[PDB]
Amino acid sequence: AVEQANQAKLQQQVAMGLIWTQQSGEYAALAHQAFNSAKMAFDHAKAKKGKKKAVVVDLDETMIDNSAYAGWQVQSGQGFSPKTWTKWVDARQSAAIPGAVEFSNYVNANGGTMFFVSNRRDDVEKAGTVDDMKRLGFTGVNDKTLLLKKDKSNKSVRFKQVEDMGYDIVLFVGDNLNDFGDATYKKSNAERRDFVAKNSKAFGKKFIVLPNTQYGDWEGGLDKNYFKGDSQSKLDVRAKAIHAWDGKHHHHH
Amino acid sequence: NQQAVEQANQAKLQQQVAMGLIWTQQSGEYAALAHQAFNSAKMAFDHAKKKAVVVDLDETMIDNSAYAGWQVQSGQGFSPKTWTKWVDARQSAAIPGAVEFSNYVNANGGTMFFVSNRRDDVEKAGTVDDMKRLGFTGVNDKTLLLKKDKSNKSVRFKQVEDMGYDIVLFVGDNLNDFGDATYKKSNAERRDFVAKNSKAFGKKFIVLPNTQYGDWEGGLDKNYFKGDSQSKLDVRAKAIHAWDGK
Repeated sequence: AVEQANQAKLQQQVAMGLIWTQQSGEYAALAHQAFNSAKMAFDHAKAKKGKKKAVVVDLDETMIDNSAYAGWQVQSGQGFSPKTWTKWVDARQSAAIPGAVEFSNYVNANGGTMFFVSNRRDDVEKAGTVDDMKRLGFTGVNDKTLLLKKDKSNKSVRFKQVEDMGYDIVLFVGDNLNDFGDATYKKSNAERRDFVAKNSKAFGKKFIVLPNTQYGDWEGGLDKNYFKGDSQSKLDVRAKAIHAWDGKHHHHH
Repeated sequence: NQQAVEQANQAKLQQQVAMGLIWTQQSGEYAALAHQAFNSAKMAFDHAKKKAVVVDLDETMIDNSAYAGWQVQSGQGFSPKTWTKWVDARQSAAIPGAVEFSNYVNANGGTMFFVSNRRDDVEKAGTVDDMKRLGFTGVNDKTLLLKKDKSNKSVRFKQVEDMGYDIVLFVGDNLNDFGDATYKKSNAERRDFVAKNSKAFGKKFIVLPNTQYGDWEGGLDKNYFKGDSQSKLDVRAKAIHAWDGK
């Protein structure tokens, strides 16, 4: 009873970010800004001698738009679960992020190969993923280039798989810092910020970022045991995460 | 009673921004997006052929997220009175990359102009002090164009040009920061502007994320700010598109 009321409370907190993502011209413009940068970076990159030129991207909230699942969460008050996420994947309703299809198709048509390394499940989420990408017009999605999740959520193993196929990964695109390598994997937000500061020049050059205000490993990054707590535990952790002005508060008749 | 009802609803309106504010304040992702923007801007500036760069301040070069945090905690919505108190509290922070970019422009053949909707009359002093503290060079009576009678920036922009400048680059978190084309328009219209100008972004128009506030809020409905908090909740609810779960 209480736990479900709190779970619903957890979903309501994403509503403004979600509205901004679904409705703002600002979000669409950040998407294009990302892909304009990616195109420029790609055009200027050279693959190592003897290597094939590759670009690696994430799918969810990078090339593909699952914001309708987040909407379902807000409305239903239910948190994420593997079972309902698979159901969403199967409803085959993903949209294209602005700029994504053009960039991806540009790469495959202009001297490079796109790889789609994603944490949708290779075991029950491939079918739906393949159908939506075909519908949206992404070229070059096959057994070679679509690397879905097996046993690990970190992407280094899959990235190395791509390289071992004879490719030089010249560019990485994503909404999660883990989409740029394992450096940030399972780290706290403060640590992930450190990684950013130390690599500040890389972004918009080798690492291309898309905004995702609904979910991600910045959520896990809030506390080492964030997901081991119940919904009240999560609410407390979230509240603690905010920094607030004191308000600058004498008066009487 | 009405008072309690409005208070509960205003609090509800603030709870809805929590995750975006947390993302903004905590995520490495947000910081990387700021650097992506400022890296893009440096490149664009270096290439552009007197040279000026126009930028917004709040949520572009300086970080007022502590004010949004105060809103969430106190359940209070925005008001001009408390905003001015925040500006006077002189606690604004630098957005990542912002100081380096701005000082880079000013020391490398360009002039920075800061066109901002902080009020010229009562928010200039706090603005000047925070920018000196953060290390922003070149902030003066000529380069700091604060708000007078109008929220749109096309008039201040033109003032820049009439001083004999070519504005080669615009930076901002609000589409209005790129000219009046989006001013007072719906989100749908603003999104069409984006599509029609898609190739501009990261080249002449540099975007910073702001999921806390903006004219994307007003763009939800022509009478968004005419209604009470309950009506805002309804508009906000209606703005979300949702999988049916089946």
